[PDB]
Amino acid sequence: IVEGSDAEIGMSPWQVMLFRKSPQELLCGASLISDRWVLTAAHCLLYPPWDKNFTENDLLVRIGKHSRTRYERNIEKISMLEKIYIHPRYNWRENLDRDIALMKLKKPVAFSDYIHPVCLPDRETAASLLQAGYKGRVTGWGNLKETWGQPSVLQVVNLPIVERPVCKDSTRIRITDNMFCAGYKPDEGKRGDACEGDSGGPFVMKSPFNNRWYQMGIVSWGEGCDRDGKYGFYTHVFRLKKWIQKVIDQFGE
Amino acid sequence: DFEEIPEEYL
Amino acid sequence: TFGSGEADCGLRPLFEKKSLEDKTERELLESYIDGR
Ligand SMILES: NCCCCNNC(=O)[C@@H]1CCCN1C(=O)OCc1ccccc1
Ligand SMILES: *[C@@H]1O[C@H](CO)[C@@H](O)[C@H](O)C1NC(C)=O
Repeated sequence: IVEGSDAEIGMSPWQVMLFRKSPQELLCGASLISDRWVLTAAHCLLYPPWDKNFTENDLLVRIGKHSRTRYERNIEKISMLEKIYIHPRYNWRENLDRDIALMKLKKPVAFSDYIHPVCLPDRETAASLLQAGYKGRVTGWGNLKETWGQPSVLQVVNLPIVERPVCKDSTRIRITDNMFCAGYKPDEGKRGDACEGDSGGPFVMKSPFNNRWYQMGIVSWGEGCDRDGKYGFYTHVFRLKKWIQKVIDQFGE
Repeated sequence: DFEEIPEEYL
Repeated sequence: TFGSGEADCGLRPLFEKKSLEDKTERELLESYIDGR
């Protein structure tokens, strides 16, 4: 996260860290949607152009973290993956369309002060909140700069949703309905963005109707970090809810 | 840069 | 786990559950053209 700030303790208790077993490295962000399911970006696991194709056994999921590098004794929980599911129509060849993936944990994790699931949006919640100008929140342990450092602790930044036309005019990539962009305009004199290591993380919003936190997006792609005239693109969680239900019902929950 | 995690996990 | 997400979903133990606010949540709420 570029231009963010240190998160408070327990501020994003659904935040998950995707961790490479060996070498030991932070792969990506992710989110806890129930006691046994993690939500992330498909590109975190599979990306042929870079020779990226992770498997269940390659990774570890770390939950309830604050500190990026420390092993948080008696606080954090580490889990093993039982199965990975990528959207059947994820488009890695062209534009990262449907950049979404589910991970079923080997065993259910127990909730605590630092570990708690986020809600998935309903049609009406999506309808009400997903509007240009409304702000959402991104979190993660990714880089602080496009070409610096690395944070010590989880970072946080709040960003506004942008109008589809502005989104489209900012890039040469073909934008789908399964995506949305967010960030400040160069004009706005307020910055911030996701960056390397933040991929897969949550873009969340708080309902003013019921006071709950909803995940509306997944950190997907962007051209550089915090560039003027550029925005961040996120996977549109709601548009894909059906696929999520399906998978969860047909295989566990 | 990562601190060693517990072996039970690897 | 699903629609609306969970049951206890989206209510933080250290915040909503104790009626405490985080340092920047107001900003979000204010953009929705002022929260609940
Ligand atoms: N603000 C930074 C956000 C970081 C998101 N990470 N995802 C990524 O890196 C994904 C995976 C593969 C390409 N991709 C991505 O962000 O691509 C770089 C790019 C995109 C369009 C045109 C030129 C260059
Ligand atoms: C990732 O690796 C798999 C098995 O562990 C595959 O069977 C699969 O085809 C894959 N991705 C390809 C290369 O795109």
